[PDB]
Order: sequence, then structure tokens, then C-alpha cells
Amino acid sequence: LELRAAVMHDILDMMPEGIKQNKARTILQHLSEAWRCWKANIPWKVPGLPTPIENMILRYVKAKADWWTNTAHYNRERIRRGATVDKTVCKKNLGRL
Amino acid sequence: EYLVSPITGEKIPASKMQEHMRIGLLDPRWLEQRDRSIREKQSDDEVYAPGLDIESSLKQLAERRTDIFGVEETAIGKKIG
Amino acid sequence: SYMLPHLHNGWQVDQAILSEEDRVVVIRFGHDWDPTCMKMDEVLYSIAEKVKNFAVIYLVDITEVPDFNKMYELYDPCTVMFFFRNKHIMIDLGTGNNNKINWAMEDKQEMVDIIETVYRGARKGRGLVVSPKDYSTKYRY
Amino acid sequence: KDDEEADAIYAALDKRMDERRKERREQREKEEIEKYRMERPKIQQQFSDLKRKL
Amino acid sequence: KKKTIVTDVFQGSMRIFTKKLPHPDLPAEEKEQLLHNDEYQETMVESTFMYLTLDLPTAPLYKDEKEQLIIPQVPLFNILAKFNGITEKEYKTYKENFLKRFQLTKLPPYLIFCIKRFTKNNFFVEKNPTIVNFPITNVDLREYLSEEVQAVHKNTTYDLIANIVHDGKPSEGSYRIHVLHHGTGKWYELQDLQVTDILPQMITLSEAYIQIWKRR
RNA sequence: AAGGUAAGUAUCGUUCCA
Repeated sequence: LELRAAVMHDILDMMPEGIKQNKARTILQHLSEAWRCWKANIPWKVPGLPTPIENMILRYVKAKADWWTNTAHYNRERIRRGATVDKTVCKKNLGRL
Repeated sequence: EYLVSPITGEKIPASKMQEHMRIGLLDPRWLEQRDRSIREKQSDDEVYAPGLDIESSLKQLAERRTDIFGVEETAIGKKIG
Repeated sequence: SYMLPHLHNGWQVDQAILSEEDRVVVIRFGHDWDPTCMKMDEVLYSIAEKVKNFAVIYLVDITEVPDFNKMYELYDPCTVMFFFRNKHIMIDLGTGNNNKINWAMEDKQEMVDIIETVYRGARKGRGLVVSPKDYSTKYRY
Repeated sequence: KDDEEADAIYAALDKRMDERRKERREQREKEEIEKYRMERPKIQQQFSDLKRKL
Repeated sequence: KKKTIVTDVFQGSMRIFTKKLPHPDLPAEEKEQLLHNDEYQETMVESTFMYLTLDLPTAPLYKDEKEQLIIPQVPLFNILAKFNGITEKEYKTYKENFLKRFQLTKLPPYLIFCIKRFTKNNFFVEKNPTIVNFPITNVDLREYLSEEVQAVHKNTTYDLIANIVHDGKPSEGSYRIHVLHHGTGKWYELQDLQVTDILPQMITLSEAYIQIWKRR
């Protein structure tokens, strides 16, 4: 939540204050789509996206993917070592793995 | 060039008979689903905030979480330190 | 969190409870910057569209609206209150407190489960509904 | 206005009581987070340059 | 002994112009006044290097739409384009970013190119497996020096001598070495006792980590 | 110390408070 909030905060901050600010949900959907595409290992290349927006979204995806990998491996270590974990935690961890 | 409409039996231009057959058999009950879902979305009320509201809420959240935003770090709930 | 509609003063939340009759008003009292409140203010994001038919979600910052802290016991970091036709729908959890969900959960299906159960028990005309899951533990093992 | 004065007196007394190590503990935590901010930076300034490039 | 047997071989003089406080938290007018203050501008930061560092583009992180999992090949001159006034890298650190532009003012007899493959993320250290297309017997570096210094050097061409290639993850690695036997042109691959006269193409195909040159 | 409140509709008493 903090990383996505920071990315959206920066993008909306440098985005011009006009009526165009109606496009906040569009930016969030773009972020979610890029994250899904990385999760689904599918090529993601928006044609009309500006290169600075694309660069920032790539950096967001890379950072969240690094955290995703580390968290998945740490949770797996917790589970194999015998630590006490939740059922939904096991389900999400199995999906990530 | 004139042709004869297979459905109405009236002289028709030969250039239009293709889309004439496409559209003269337009299924009558299709009109409501064209004119029903659009009314539903016209009367539908939004679920998420307007974009300016997301912007303002993001500013307010940045005001507090200095562990992420700002340059002068402070407590989680504190405005500035 | 930031995506859901927000209420700024005391009148607005009372109106939002009153301005609806055919759904359930799910209000997340707390602080959207809280790690706890942000944990479930994204669950409430992921299901806001799904439960549009029978639920509307408003967010309230108790510091911005310091009018319901004393009456509804707003002192846990995060609180969820369900209202139906201007009537607080009590819900019986596994926890001792049966008026609120004062903890942020993780699964997007269970919250829709609870909201739909509240709606089902509120159409009948009850005041206390019973949750399907039991929260006297965490099922961790 | 005696109630407000009494409350202010007690609050000032309590605030005086925390001055036993306030100046040292706050400085220690200030120096302590700055060692943490090296290995683990902030997200916003991690996106500082791209935000500028926007 | 500012100049010893190893200093006058690999060390080279380097110029750095560094600007500070470009931070986005500053508004437009405040940053305009800051650059107007004449306190925060490019500075004389000439020093010495034992080896030139090479910063690579990040891994693609996405499959190419036509050929999935495409291998990222980048020409060497793109990397070496860092060392000129045209390009400037933001070595952000702590609170304020630092925009530095690099320049070469004394080419050492032998130029060492270290390659920043292994880097720590916010959470875990990874490697940057970006292949580089680099020649071995013809390269020109004259564009990276100021003309008031370019006249001194009549030899800006370097030939590869040794190459370092790493295997796998940082915690499980096995170095391999491509050595050039001078006089001949036999490039030999040594890992622990390996000896194999490779062709000048397997040097390009593999991902380099440390390169040794010779100005001749 | 808990995780053990069924939710309601009535007249009646009291009390602060407007």
C-alpha cells in the first residue's frame, strides 16, 4: 500500500492541475495492469504511454516485484521451519510460489 | 440500378441492398437492451471518489506518513518534526 | 484507501447513513494512514465494485470527525460499522465485541461474506446478525 | 478559567518530568533512524528523479 | 609515492561536475533561486581512478512482444557514453540527489573496466545479466576528452587483454577468465585449470564483468 | 481480565439537561 500510494502521489503531483485530474483512476488501473502483466509474465507495452510515465511504472513494478519475491521466500521459510501461519497466508504464498 | 426488397417488395437502390438486408431485419427486441443498459449506467452512481478527491486524500496521507513522503521524517501520525 | 469516498464533518456521515434505504452503509472509522486501517482499506477497495448492489462504503477520519468517538467507542485503531435504514446492525463475531470489526483482515471473500450476511439479516428486520466464521481464534496452527 | 489553568499546570509538570532523558532519547533516535535510512531509503526519494523527469 | 609501478599503469585523471539539491520537494521558484544562488552548481572535482566503472541498463523485466525472453544486448559505446559532458547520472544518496557528469583528462596506459552486475535492491541483492556487444581490437575514446587535453594523447585506441565472466547467483558463483596471449591471438578460457583457445566471438557472447585494455 | 450482550414493542418511576 505504501509503495503504490507513493507512486500514485508522485504521478498525480506532477500531473497538471487541470480538468485532466479526472484520470487518476486511469493511472491506478495502469499500475494494476502493469503489475498483473509482470505477475502473469506477459509482455506489457502500452503504445500511447509517455516514456516518463512508462519509466516510473516500470520502476514501481520492479520494486514491488522485488518485495514480492522476498516476501514470498520469507513466508515459505516461515512455513517450512514450522512457524505459525494462517490459511489465507498459505494460499497466497502458494500462489506466489 | 433498382432491385426488389425481399422483405417489403419495394424498389430499392442496388447500392444499399446489402446494408438494407443488414438493417431492415434489425431484431426488434435488440432495441431495449441497447436502450436499457445505457439507462442503467446513466442512472448509476459512482463508487470511487472523483480524481481531485484522490489527489486531496493522497496529500493528506502524505502529510502524516513521513516514513515514506516528505524529507523531514517524524512520527507516523505526527504532521511534521 | 484514498480511492473510496471520504466524509469530512459530522453532518456528512449522518446523511450518508440516512441517504440510503436499500443497501448497507459500511463505514471504516479510523485513520487512513494507520498501518492497520490501510491493511483493510485496500480490501474495501477490492470489493467496492462487487458489492455495489447491496453495499456502499464511506471512509471517516475520526480526527476530522470527532463526533462519534465517545458514543461508538472509537479508540481501537480501525473500526468497521454497518448501518441499515438508519439502524446500526449489530453483528456477532467470535470476539467479545459485537458492534464492530475492530481488526483489519486480509481475505477479500470473507468481507463480502460478512456484508452479504448483514444485508440478508437486515432485510428480514433483525438487529443482530450472526457471522458465518468464528473469530475466537485465528485458525493459524 | 481555573480548570484550564490547573490542566495546563499538570501538563507542564508532566512535560517537565519527561525532561530527564528527553533531549538525549530524541537525539539518539534521530541519529538511529539516519543509520537505517542508509540501507533502507525512503520510497518517495527512491522515485525522486523519475518524479522530476515527469 | 603518488606515482608507483601500478599507479602510472591503471590510474587516470578524471573530471566530475556535480550539482546538488535538484530534489523534487523544492518548488519551481525555489529551485530557480537555488540555482540562481550560485552556491549549488557544477564544481571542480578532478581526482584519480584506479578503474573505470560501467553502469548498465536495468534488465528488461518484461518479455518482448514478438520474441519472448529476449536477451538484452547493449553496445559498449552506450555504456562508455557516460564519460562525457553530454550525459549526467543522478547518484542520489540520503535526502538530496547528486547529479554528476564525468569526463576523462588522462588516459592510463591500460584501461580497466569494472562492470556493476551485482547490486542490492531495497530488499535483496540481484545481478544485472545484460549482455554487452564490445569489440576487442578497435575502439576510439577521443570523444570523451576535452580538446585542450586531446592534443596530448596520440593513442586513444585500446585492445582487450583479459575478460572476467561470472556464473549464476552471487552466493553461488564460478569465475571464468579470457586471457589473450600477446604476440599470438589465442584467447584462452581458464576457470580453475581449463585451457581452451576460443574464437573472438565467444568473448562477445558472454556477459563481461571486468575488462583489461591496452592503449598501445 | 476476557474470547459468555438475542435483538425488540410497551406503559411507569427518576434525574440531569434544552
